[PDB]
Amino acid sequence: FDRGFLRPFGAKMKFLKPDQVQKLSTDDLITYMAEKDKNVRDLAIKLRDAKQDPEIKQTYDKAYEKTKAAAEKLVSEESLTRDALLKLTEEQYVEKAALFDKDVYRNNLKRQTYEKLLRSETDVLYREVARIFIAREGEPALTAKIERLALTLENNADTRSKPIDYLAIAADFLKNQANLHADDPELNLYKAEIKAREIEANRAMKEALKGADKLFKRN
Amino acid sequence: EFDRGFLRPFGAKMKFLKPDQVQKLSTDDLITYMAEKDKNVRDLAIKLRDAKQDSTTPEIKQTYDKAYEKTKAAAEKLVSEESLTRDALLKLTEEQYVEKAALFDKDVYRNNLKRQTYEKLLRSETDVLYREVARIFIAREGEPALTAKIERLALTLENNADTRSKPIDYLAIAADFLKNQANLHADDPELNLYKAEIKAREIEANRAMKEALKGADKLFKR
Repeated sequence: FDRGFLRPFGAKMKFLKPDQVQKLSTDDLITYMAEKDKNVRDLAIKLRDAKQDPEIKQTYDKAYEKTKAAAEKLVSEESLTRDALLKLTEEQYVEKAALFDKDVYRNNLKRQTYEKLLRSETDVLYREVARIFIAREGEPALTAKIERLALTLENNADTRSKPIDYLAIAADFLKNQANLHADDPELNLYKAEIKAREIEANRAMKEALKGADKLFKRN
Repeated sequence: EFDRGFLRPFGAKMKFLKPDQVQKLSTDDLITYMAEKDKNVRDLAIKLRDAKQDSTTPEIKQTYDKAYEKTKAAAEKLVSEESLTRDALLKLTEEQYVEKAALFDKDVYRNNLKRQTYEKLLRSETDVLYREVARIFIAREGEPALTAKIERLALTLENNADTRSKPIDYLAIAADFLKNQANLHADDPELNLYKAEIKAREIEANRAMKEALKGADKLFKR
């Protein structure tokens, strides 16, 4: 099997400070960013698949330039200035620092993992409660509660905050129902499990930001 | 308003009684008592409520009485003096014993629920994390390399099948792959984080199961 710039499975990652990465060859840079950034990994795959393949001789060079530009953009001196760094969101700042620091990468990964699991768990758990709600109160009663809650979340939403998704609605329904029925161990265990991943993801995000500001010193 | 035939409203506080007290309940009170604890009696009470709605026509009533008897028998079977003897209870598996005790003890019910919840989430989590690792494995080593590793692991687990007790599941193989890969590549924080998360739920579910068994033994005195 041929992996064009992708390292083997479970290979220990190599971390360098932004200035050191800027000194790498384009082939050493692509390998570097491919193991840390999913977009550069995806682009390196499309480059590998088209590497082996006249009119296609140029589609390979078009693919190589797309990977080279994407990899260079993540270390571009323009994006590493304190002004350009201050322009970034907390998530963007952490995701950038994760490219150059072992501990930032690990904590950003922990955050992303816990957020993935929170979405997954929220779904599974909402659907469990949905079955019980439908059995005890009927489908029209549930659809009405969700419609109402979705509308309150929409009306009380800040133009600045993230849009309302299934995760926000389901997670709120689960928390609200738990709070309205304190004597339900099932509902309350579900709320506990949601709050658990939430705490985990936030703790990881703050520790990722701590390391980010230690690396960049955005002030 | 909506009609719930013997099912209690959503979020209603559960009532727990010792077997002897439950044996003294009326059939209507017994059905309500069991439907909030046992899924089979709940399902049967639903089918029984659907049959009552059709009658409210004399040949349809026949299927309603057949449904009422099925529920009555299922509810009574869970409290039969025959199933509550020390010998009949010792014939049950640890899971069956705990599931029976969960009908009469608040704390057993809660710990059995915790176990069932953690097991539900472990399945869900195993799929999410496997799929993440599967993507990375395919990207770095190819699909034939992954299919081969899974076939090999499934075969080793089949070779040592007697151990598992629960069947060789598509999600049991995934969980093993995730743990084995993290162990083979100790310097992979991603693989090792996914191993940690799976082991966590396993510990959670087992801790709940042992505490549920502790209570079950306290109630039934095995």
